[PDB]
Amino acid sequence: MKFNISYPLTGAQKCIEIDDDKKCNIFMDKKMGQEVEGDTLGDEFKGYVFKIAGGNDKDGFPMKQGVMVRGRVRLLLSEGHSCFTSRRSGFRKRKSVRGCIVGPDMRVLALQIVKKGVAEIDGLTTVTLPRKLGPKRANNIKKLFGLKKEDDPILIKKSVIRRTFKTAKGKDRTKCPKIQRLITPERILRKKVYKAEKTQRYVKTNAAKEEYEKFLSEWKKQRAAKAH
Amino acid sequence: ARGPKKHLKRINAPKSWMLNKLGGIWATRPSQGPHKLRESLPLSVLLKERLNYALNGRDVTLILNDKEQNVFVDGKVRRDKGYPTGLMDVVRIEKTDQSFRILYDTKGRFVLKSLSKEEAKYKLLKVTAKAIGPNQIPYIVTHDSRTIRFPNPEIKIGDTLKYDLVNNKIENFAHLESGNVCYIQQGNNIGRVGIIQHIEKHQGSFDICHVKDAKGNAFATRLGNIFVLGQGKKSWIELPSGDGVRETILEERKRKFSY
Amino acid sequence: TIVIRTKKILVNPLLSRRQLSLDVLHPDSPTASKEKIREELAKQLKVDARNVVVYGFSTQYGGGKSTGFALVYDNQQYLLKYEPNYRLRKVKILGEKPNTRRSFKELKRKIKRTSGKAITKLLSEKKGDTWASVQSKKSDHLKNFVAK
RNA sequence: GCGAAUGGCUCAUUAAAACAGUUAUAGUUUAUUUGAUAAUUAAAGAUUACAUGGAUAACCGAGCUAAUUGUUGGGCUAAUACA
RNA sequence: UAACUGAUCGGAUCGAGGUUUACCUCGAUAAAUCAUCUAAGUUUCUGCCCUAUCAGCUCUCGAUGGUAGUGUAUUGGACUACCAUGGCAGUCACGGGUAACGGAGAAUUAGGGUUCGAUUCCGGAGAAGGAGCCUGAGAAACGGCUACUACAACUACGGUUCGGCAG
Ligand SMILES: [Mg+2]
Ligand SMILES: [Mg+2]
Ligand SMILES: [Mg+2]
Ligand SMILES: [Mg+2]
Ligand SMILES: [Mg+2]
Ligand SMILES: [Mg+2]
Ligand SMILES: [Mg+2]
Ligand SMILES: [Mg+2]
Ligand SMILES: [Mg+2]
Ligand SMILES: [Mg+2]
Ligand SMILES: [Mg+2]
Repeated sequence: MKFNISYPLTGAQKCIEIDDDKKCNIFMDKKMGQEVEGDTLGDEFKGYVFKIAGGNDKDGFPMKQGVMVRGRVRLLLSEGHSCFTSRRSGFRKRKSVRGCIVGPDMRVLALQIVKKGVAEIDGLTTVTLPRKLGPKRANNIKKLFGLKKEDDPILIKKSVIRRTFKTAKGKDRTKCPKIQRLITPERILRKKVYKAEKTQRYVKTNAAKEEYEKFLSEWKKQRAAKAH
Repeated sequence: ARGPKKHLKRINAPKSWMLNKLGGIWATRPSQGPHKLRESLPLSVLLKERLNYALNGRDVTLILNDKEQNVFVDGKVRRDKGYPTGLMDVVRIEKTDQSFRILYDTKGRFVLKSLSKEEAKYKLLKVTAKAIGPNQIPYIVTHDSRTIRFPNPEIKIGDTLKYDLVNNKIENFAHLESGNVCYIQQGNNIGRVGIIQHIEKHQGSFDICHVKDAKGNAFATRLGNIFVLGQGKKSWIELPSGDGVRETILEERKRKFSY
Repeated sequence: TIVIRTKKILVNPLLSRRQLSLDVLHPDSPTASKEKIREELAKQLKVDARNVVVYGFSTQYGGGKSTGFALVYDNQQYLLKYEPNYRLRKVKILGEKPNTRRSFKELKRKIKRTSGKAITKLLSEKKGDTWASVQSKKSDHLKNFVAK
């Protein structure tokens, strides 16, 4: 059996082989999204805790969660399902899926390290994956950068991350994100102008109403004075 | 039929456009707008066929997408190739300062009436509905799909307002009664112009009115196709030159070729 | 000699050109090459040669006449902005339109059948002559121009 | 987002059916168009308005199938997206 | 004027040109209501070829009408419950046939007729056969999905197909 092991902090991913029927007896008849002791697997796994996050059939079929059965079942997948992609708006498909329950028919299991024990596997500890794509939204910057709410927009401006890199051509370049949500003069102007539109609405209407009214009384004065 | 139709075939495009039978398969389907599809003269025809300012399709696009804002309808810019310029509209081309009014001649094809600057401010409007609106505000509605608020209360339904397009202020109006001047928007009597003799209301369905012209030939048409041209014998518009009098082909041939 | 009667003249500010119907009389000669008709027309109307586009000529049966059309743009700026691309090739300004369809449809094939990264890698290889490159050659030719 | 409901093809069904010309909708629906409206942002709760909140794709990384415009886990950040 | 719902709307969005920049002038777009365009659903009246080796037809769950409902975008036996016994027919009902889609039209034509219209335009219908859906403003879509009947393509046999020339 093959185990795709991912762990969240480092962003570690390695995948491992076990041919022992005895070693793999553990995951059998365990539903997905379950906690596993790493000890009963191997020695390098002493003290480890895994979450069974999914897996794949011999035939490639991924496990849907909540489908509770061991082996494949055919479903009608509407939009917003795992195992599925909508080609069109209303879209449904008969799809073959793998159940939640782990059998021997599974070539692959996806494992989430929850608690790592004393035992040290290389790619979990060794690696630190970098930070690419810093925060974009104004408030997200302020937060993740530790800035006050009362603070000036220019402090947000000055604290956005820079990216620096070397072009495959060998050139030297630097790229910056744009801040969305940012409070700029333009936003405030647009706001002022909209409120203007409103106030103009009821003003103009009022002035019309009164113009009509006075014209009216004049016109009825003439209309009744035409009668005698 | 699975919903809306987006195309128009040349054979089916109205005779009033005078398109070539052989010119293609399709013609331009008029856009949803102020005027109906059959009462539309679209912009693309206005430019390509009539003014010849556009020689082909690409050209029309050029004119209407050029940042320079070339064409105007009732004072407001239009960039839409299929915009339904309808009856009584004033279309103005900024580069030449040409100001035309959209009309039917006696033969029922579409014509551009050249207007001087004083004419081009004014446009004639015909009352469709009259109601009390929300907040108890009286309102009025027009053939070109205007909604006018606080109308002069004397204005009845099916009148003709003379509308200042600079001021968006109705100036003078006149209603449908014996003795006023009409133009006829739709009919076999399309394009003819005349003094209303009287009106008969049949009250189940369709009210018919009768007409005379300067020469004294009577007409009749349903009320819906009458458009009022002003008070008296005088029209508030410069008419394409027939003056609104139909000519017998005998009259036509005589005057034209001297028989 | 070539005589040119100039016939129907519409002044078109919208596209800022003059539109023209032409009548060429070549009583002893074959139909006139456009180079000559251009040059004679420019001689008449005093404008530049490359400011005038000449198109759609019909020699009649028996060969005394041809009827054609002409365009005269106010500045070659406009002319360079209005005439479509196949014409700028007739005037040698632009280039060849290379074979589009086959390529484009096989690209459509592969594109539909994969996702983003690979798709971009295919788009890098597209055989098109870009709108960018068009406006670039246009501008450059407008920069190599000399007024008469 | 929008479109994919047009277009193109065919005449198998179909004899008051469909269709045609005439009507009704005061018995209805209509995305895109044109014109006109809009003072109060229910209550509880919440309440920054110099402007609120949490996600995800592309991307990076690890996979499964003999097989497809199949998709599974993991690490990122936007929106006129979702609140 | 009562209340009721909160499942309606009441802009946390974008450009551009700038008077030198804290303020102007043009626009893009989202969306509610009412008109308006566009198109549709239903709908009034009248009009089809051959046949009596079709004279009665329709009504056990709707046939004609009446009531309350229900459902729908709306009207309606469209559907349900109760009630009444109607509705159509020699002025041809009902039922067969059509190598029948209907028109605009076409070939012939002294006049009157005869015979065609699958096929440019407008309607209608269908996407191998049936049914059923999703999503939309609009669909029973078919160059969308689900199933069956009958078939088409891969397969390492376990699976799969952006499988549907009346484009
Ligand atoms: Mg359009
Ligand atoms: Mg009525
Ligand atoms: Mg080209
Ligand atoms: Mg029958
Ligand atoms: Mg009927
Ligand atoms: Mg993730
Ligand atoms: Mg600025
Ligand atoms: Mg027939
Ligand atoms: Mg058809
Ligand atoms: Mg119909
Ligand atoms: Mg074929």
